[PDB]
Amino acid sequence: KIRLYQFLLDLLRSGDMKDSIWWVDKDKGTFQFSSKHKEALAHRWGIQKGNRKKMTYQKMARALRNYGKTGIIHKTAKKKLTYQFSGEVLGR
DNA sequence: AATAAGCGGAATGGGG
DNA sequence: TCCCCATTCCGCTTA
Repeated sequence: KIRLYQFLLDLLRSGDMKDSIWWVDKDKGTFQFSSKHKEALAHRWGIQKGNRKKMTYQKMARALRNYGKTGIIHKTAKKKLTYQFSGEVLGR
């Protein structure tokens, strides 16, 4: 099954949900979710995974928090809804 | 207060 | 057995 970080990177590459997620500084790998439209993207993640319950942005962000220890995705300090993929994730 | 977001331990569920 | 990769629950803190 697709991993969360790959789902998000794929969305950014395809542009399919541009009103829910966007690059802030693509060369640095920083991206941000829409305050008003992030739930639609979270719903899509849960449906793609076949999860039992409806996915919420809060639960998806709880999964993102686990990537901070490994560095796969870091949450940008002093910003809201903003994250940064590692260089390794971006190298494909 | 109302609303949003951050934080994150812990329990539970996936698929090896 | 026991790690992977989340998901779900719960509740306190900060804005």
